[PDB]
Amino acid sequence: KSPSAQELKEQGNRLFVGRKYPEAAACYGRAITRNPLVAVYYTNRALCYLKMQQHEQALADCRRALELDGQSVKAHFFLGQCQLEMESYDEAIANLQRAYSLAKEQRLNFGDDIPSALRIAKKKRWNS
Amino acid sequence: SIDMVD
Repeated sequence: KSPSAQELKEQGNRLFVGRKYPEAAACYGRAITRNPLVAVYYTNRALCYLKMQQHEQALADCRRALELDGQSVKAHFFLGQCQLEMESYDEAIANLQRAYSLAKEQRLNFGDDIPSALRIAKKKRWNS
Repeated sequence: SIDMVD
């Protein structure tokens, strides 16, 4: 009769991969209604807002996620990406470096994604 | 990739 938070997150994940970003973000919003203390729902929605060029909305969701999970690699990484697109280069680099440190501490492996993002951000700061 | 939902 009613979807669980997990059903809604799964539906949002499918819409995200399907390039339906506003629809995915709304699904994560419905998951948040059901369980508002889960940081992943906010970081997932932040990534949707990034793909929608809605940087202020993405930044707010990263901040919410960080209140719920201060160790979140993705909250720091997406926050850094947000700030990079808003030309806040020093803050972007700090958050990407923090994502690097947290990923190493948590033994996560994203390939060279985080160092590559750092190089991109430093080059953009210099080129601007 | 890190550029993905969880």
